[PDB]
Amino acid sequence: SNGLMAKRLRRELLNTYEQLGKSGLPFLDDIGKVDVKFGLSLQLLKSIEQRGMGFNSIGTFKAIVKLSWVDTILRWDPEPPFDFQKIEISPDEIWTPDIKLFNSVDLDMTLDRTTQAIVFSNGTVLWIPPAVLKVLCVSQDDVDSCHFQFGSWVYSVDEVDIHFMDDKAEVLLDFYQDSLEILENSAQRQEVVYPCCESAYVEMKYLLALRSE
Amino acid sequence: SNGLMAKRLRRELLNTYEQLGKSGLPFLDDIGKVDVKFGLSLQLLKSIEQRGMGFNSIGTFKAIVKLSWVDTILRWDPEPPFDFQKIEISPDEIWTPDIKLFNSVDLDMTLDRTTQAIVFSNGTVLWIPPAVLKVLCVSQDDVDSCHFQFGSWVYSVDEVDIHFMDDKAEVLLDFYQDSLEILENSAQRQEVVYPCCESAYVEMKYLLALRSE
Amino acid sequence: NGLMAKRLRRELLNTYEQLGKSGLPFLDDIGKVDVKFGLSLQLLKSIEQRGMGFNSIGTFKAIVKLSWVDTILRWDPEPPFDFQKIEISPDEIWTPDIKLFNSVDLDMTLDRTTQAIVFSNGTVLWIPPAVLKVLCVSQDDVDSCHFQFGSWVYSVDEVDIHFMDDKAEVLLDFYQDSLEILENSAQRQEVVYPCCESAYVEMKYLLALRSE
Amino acid sequence: SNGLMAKRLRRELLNTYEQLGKSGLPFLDDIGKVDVKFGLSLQLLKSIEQRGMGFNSIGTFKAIVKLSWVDTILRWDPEPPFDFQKIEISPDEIWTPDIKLFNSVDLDMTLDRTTQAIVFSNGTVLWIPPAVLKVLCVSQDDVDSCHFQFGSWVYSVDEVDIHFMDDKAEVLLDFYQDSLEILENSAQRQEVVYPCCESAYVEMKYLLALRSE
Amino acid sequence: SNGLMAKRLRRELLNTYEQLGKSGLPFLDDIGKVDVKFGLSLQLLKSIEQRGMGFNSIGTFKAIVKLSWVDTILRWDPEPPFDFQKIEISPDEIWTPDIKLFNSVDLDMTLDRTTQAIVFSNGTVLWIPPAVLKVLCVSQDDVDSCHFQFGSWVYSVDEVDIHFMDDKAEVLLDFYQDSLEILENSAQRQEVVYPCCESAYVEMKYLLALRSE
Ligand SMILES: *[C@@H]1O[C@H](CO)[C@@H](O[C@@H]2O[C@H](CO)[C@@H](O[C@@H]3O[C@H](CO)[C@@H](O)[C@H](O[C@H]4O[C@H](CO)[C@@H](O)[C@H](O)[C@@H]4O)[C@@H]3O)[C@H](O)[C@H]2NC(C)=O)[C@H](O)[C@H]1NC(C)=O
Ligand SMILES: *[C@@H]1O[C@H](CO)[C@@H](O[C@@H]2O[C@H](CO)[C@@H](O[C@@H]3O[C@H](CO)[C@@H](O)[C@H](O[C@H]4O[C@H](CO)[C@@H](O)[C@H](O)[C@@H]4O)[C@@H]3O)[C@H](O)[C@H]2NC(C)=O)[C@H](O)[C@H]1NC(C)=O
Ligand SMILES: *[C@@H]1O[C@H](CO)[C@@H](O[C@@H]2O[C@H](CO)[C@@H](O[C@@H]3O[C@H](CO)[C@@H](O)[C@H](O[C@H]4O[C@H](CO)[C@@H](O)[C@H](O)[C@@H]4O)[C@@H]3O)[C@H](O)[C@H]2NC(C)=O)[C@H](O)[C@H]1NC(C)=O
Ligand SMILES: *[C@@H]1O[C@H](CO)[C@@H](O[C@@H]2O[C@H](CO)[C@@H](O[C@@H]3O[C@H](CO)[C@@H](O)[C@H](O[C@H]4O[C@H](CO)[C@@H](O)[C@H](O)[C@@H]4O)[C@@H]3O)[C@H](O)[C@H]2NC(C)=O)[C@H](O)[C@H]1NC(C)=O
Ligand SMILES: *[C@@H]1O[C@H](CO)[C@@H](O[C@@H]2O[C@H](CO)[C@@H](O)[C@H](O)[C@H]2NC(C)=O)[C@H](O)[C@H]1NC(C)=O
Ligand SMILES: CN1[C@@H](CC(=O)c2ccccc2)CCC[C@H]1C[C@H](O)c1ccccc1
Ligand SMILES: CN1[C@@H](CC(=O)c2ccccc2)CCC[C@H]1C[C@H](O)c1ccccc1
Ligand SMILES: CN1[C@@H](CC(=O)c2ccccc2)CCC[C@H]1C[C@H](O)c1ccccc1
Ligand SMILES: CN1[C@@H](CC(=O)c2ccccc2)CCC[C@H]1C[C@H](O)c1ccccc1
Ligand SMILES: CN1[C@@H](CC(=O)c2ccccc2)CCC[C@H]1C[C@H](O)c1ccccc1
Repeated sequence: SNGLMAKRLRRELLNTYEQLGKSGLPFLDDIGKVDVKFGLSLQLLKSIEQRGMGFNSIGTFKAIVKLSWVDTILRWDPEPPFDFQKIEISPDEIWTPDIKLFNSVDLDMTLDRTTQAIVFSNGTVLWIPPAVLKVLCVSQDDVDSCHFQFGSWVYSVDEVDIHFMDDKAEVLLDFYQDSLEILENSAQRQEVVYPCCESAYVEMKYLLALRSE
Repeated sequence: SNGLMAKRLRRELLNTYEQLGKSGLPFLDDIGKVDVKFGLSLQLLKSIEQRGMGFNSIGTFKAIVKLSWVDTILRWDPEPPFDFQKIEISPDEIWTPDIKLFNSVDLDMTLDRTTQAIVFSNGTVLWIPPAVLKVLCVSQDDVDSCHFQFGSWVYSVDEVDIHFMDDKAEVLLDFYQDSLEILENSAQRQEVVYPCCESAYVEMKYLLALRSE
Repeated sequence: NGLMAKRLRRELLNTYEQLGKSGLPFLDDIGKVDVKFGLSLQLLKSIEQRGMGFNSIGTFKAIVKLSWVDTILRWDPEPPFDFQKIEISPDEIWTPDIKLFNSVDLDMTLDRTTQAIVFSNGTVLWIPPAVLKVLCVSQDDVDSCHFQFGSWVYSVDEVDIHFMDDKAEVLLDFYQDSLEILENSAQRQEVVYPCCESAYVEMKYLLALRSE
Repeated sequence: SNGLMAKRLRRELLNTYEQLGKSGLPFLDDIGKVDVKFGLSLQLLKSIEQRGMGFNSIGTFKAIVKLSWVDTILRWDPEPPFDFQKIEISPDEIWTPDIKLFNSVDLDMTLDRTTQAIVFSNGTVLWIPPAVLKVLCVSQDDVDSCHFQFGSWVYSVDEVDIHFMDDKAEVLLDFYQDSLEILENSAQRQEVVYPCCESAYVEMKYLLALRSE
Repeated sequence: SNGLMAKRLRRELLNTYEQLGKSGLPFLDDIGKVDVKFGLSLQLLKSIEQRGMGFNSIGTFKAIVKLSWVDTILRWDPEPPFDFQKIEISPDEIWTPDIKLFNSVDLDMTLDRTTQAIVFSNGTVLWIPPAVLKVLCVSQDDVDSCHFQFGSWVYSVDEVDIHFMDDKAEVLLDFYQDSLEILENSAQRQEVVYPCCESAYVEMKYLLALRSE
């Protein structure tokens, strides 16, 4: 259709978020559970720097994080004059899951939020930003072992669920471009109880071990 | 019970802040005293780096800070159509305590202010952001000793009070993930008078000592 | 007239202010944008060995050249709007989401304060300074580095990319360094990614430098 | 007398700044001379790093800067319902002196501009932000000697004057927490003519010498 | 004569820029040529670091850049009640020359854009921001040789012209505070043709050589 109508479609969809704010689960009727599909694709190691004279180190990684979830506020009927299958939207203009790298040595991993998300007419959002992750590794016997723990900061399992995208319970290596040998690569979804709260939080925990250089 | 109603509730609660601004103690009626509950949870040590050739060092820590206080502006009756016991709100849309790390070697500790706070119907706010803390430690005889001093920057004890969350006067280790041995761990609340002002300011002072690597 | 120029800009940008900058730059039928892309190397900031292995982080200063057609920004160049071109800030218009895929950081950085020039026919030419950081191979006194550029979310049906002036190599028009260039080639390829059926256009540059 | 009236007071005072902007000397009526009271309190040294192999070094300091001046735009009569002796305001919502660290090795010192200023009913503003200062020091014979030159960037002495807070011509040690021996500590106010301008500029020049570690 | 009237004048001057935007040469009638006077004042060297094991180095400098030009939009008759001969204005609220350091090893030199410009009633603007400049130098034979190339990014000589301030074709030493011996100091204004464009661009090229430490 018209490129005009595509922009108008975006503005109409975003009007709700502009008027009501981006905070809160993406439901206007019965509040349901958001199931977020999550993938972590490793590209390369930036650095691994021993901490002091001990066996630990700070591992800084370049990755691409993949996230998808359904936002019912962003649905539209794909017929004229809005006969579009999808539209691109800035992630800072919509609700996004507050999934953080809990064990970051910094505040959190950093995502490139200038990267656009794509929303399909059925409300499915797919957002695949580049990411920098910094964690505390153990460096022993020429092996560097690092873990990554992801979960929603404030939403428990009855509010935000998380599952591995495409059921792939592993660091994805589709974009891997480094020379380092991968020695261990596994991941687990677990529901973990925190002191704050009655309901468990979903943790996606990845274990990655690389041969030291 | 509707998601729409939760979003409208938030907008109604935040209208006061939007109209009149976030600045000023969080009271509709006679300005009283905010009682902040404060907790510090150590996750890990990013780095400890000797300053020059002396016995001092810059210690950089990853922690989670727990903050709770009452905002009487954010109160509502949990009855239909606003039958919600709590809601999530961005901390940058409401008043938050100006609690700073006084002895930071930088301007202040940094908190992840993208982290959402939860507000309960009685106005209780609970906000638990990740934090990075950089302080000057003493590194002597296989021990690294660091202190952390927290307090409201501008509000005296008659305006903002602070007490240890759950009355635990210590660094909390519920999220501790590092391999360092903790040799000392204590904290104390004191009211301190400074040259600027007649009224005292509340200081939460934590002392932490770790076995060196 | 100066006033007419500012008003022309405001008229042209009114669409973007009202509808937003997102979405392919078409007002009528949505076609394909064809971005012309150029990379001009100015200098190496640093190349730092990673650990004790044969890789290094290479940090480069370059100038990126981008041109495309935005049909929303067209005007008839007749009085009082008798202007062949105007200057516009890149953050006021759509710009292609071309990223350095293999950056060791989130992305390359471009100086987005640099103004773009838009001609009356809607052609935008924007030539920002850039800093690029990639993982190189440093072995046998040769530092080998690659750069992969492409639209992040738009496939070849939406955003295509071709070398500016058909020159499939790092441009040396602004080269101001002492390092000897041992290899300098580039390729346009359409690559299929896991996410999507339609291929994505990758501009891949190979650069090798004599080590210092 | 209530929290709502305090915010309405703030909104009324700030209306002038919102409608007309923060630029310009802070006078409601005739433009007079601002007299800034200035204090510098050294907390600690973050680092001192030799430059090359010479006698100079980059000294990076954590300090607290104290600033007071009068803003006649922000005056009110403390009579009910605006019976407040003071209110807190963000420094980015009002005029603040453009006092910069002239000899910074970076663009300028950095101040924590999230810290609130306090404005009293007579228009006196007191703002005491933490600060990070980085200057070029001389490091010779076991002594590190550093200087700090502060002054308004664009306002001459007939527009913005500066004097030492409490008339103390020295680096204040009220907040000093470091283990370094202070060997020299002095300050002097002088009026200095720069080539740009007929009228002189007020320079607050502090000299600090510390024993090397 | 009064503080509120000075703000009203600024608001009226800036109205054009707020309504029409800051982009485009500062003319409302016939579009002419802007003549920028440019001065570079070296204060000190932050660092000079050898690149690898070769003969080049990264030189990081603190300077003050002096810029003057005429903005015919910001003119006014200095008569009551706008009897002000100059006003201070934020450089982010008016057109400024897009003069960049072409050979910066970073994206560009950085200027402190919080620093106010002063506009005189005849439209002459004078803006003198602190600056940090990072360039690639040659370090050989105990001499560090560095060059600085400045010019407007998008405007050719027909649109923006540049000349040395006070006719001095050299790095100005009016603010020089460093101990380094300056062995070479010269500068040249040249019209350089670029591949993009028919009209030439004005380059101000400075040559500076220092004795190594
Ligand atoms: C406003 O609403 C909020 C949320 O509903 C509410 O906060 C909650 O209060 C309960 C009960 O006071 C807290 O439960 C406590 O948790 C801690 C740690 O788990 C315990 O130490 C407490 O133990 C009790 O027994 C102690 C000794 O006998 C007593 O000294 C103490 O007072 C306790 O009764 C207790 O289990 C809970 O932590 C919060 N929950 C949250 C999420 O905030 C608050 O009470 C309401 N405020 C008002 C003013 O009504
Ligand atoms: C929108 O309008 C703009 C402005 O008019 C327009 O930009 C112009 O494009 C033309 C044509 O591409 C440019 O003219 C050419 O520049 C190239 C430089 O590489 C020359 O090679 C061309 O010379 C010819 O002869 C060459 C061999 O000797 C041939 O290889 C070539 O095919 C040419 O026939 C020719 O001079 C012109 O420089 C710009 N103008 C400006 C001001 O930048 C743009 O093309 C329009 N956009 C679209 C999509 O049409
Ligand atoms: C505008 O309002 C401000 C804020 O109220 C006001 O500044 C304050 O002035 C008071 C009174 O001068 C100051 O309070 C004094 O501080 C000194 C030093 O600490 C004390 O010595 C004083 O105590 C007494 O003893 C003195 C000597 O014996 C007596 O001379 C005096 O009368 C006292 O009995 C006293 O507490 C206060 O420090 C400042 N506060 C600030 C933040 O500036 C200012 O004066 C007002 N300006 C105008 C023009 O009215
Ligand atoms: C637009 O207005 C601005 C601001 O007023 C104006 O710039 C200023 O011009 C004045 C006066 O022309 C300059 O002041 C002079 O500077 C020089 C060198 O420092 C001195 O020689 C001058 O001293 C006097 O004595 C001279 C004989 O020795 C006389 O010939 C001379 O007239 C003087 O009486 C005098 O101090 C000043 O440098 C600038 N200031 C700035 C910030 O630019 C500008 O000229 C006006 N533009 C136009 C086109 O009218
Ligand atoms: C929402 O719509 C999208 C687009 O149709 C659905 O995703 C595509 O589904 C097809 C058929 O299974 C797959 O081959 C594609 O891989 C999907 N496209 C993309 C871009 O991923 C999506 O499944 C729908 N969501 C729901 C919840 O039904
Ligand atoms: C549990 N959550 C926070 C919860 C909160 O802020 C909160 C909860 C309830 C009310 C107010 C605030 C507290 C701090 C820890 C954090 C953990 C993260 O979920 C998480 C869970 C599982 C894997 C990775 C990350
Ligand atoms: C006391 N406070 C500031 C007070 C102020 O800005 C202020 C006060 C009154 C008026 C105007 C400004 C001045 C600088 C020190 C700071 C200290 C912090 O409170 C604090 C106290 C205890 C532990 C941690 C932090
Ligand atoms: C393929 N693209 C993203 C596509 C996407 O986000 C997306 C697509 C469809 C829906 C939602 C999101 C996924 C992550 C990889 C990225 C790669 C980049 O294009 C690219 C291609 C070629 C050279 C350089 C860069
Ligand atoms: C003098 N001032 C600037 C003045 C200006 O921008 C200016 C003035 C008038 C018109 C246009 C610009 C020029 C550059 C130096 C700077 C110095 C600072 O004041 C200062 C003075 C004393 C101690 C510390 C700092
Ligand atoms: C020439 N200029 C840019 C011109 C442009 O963006 C442009 C021009 C015309 C249309 C669209 C974009 C291209 C990249 C190089 C740059 C150089 C700078 O002028 C300059 C010249 C002399 C000294 C310092 C700086």
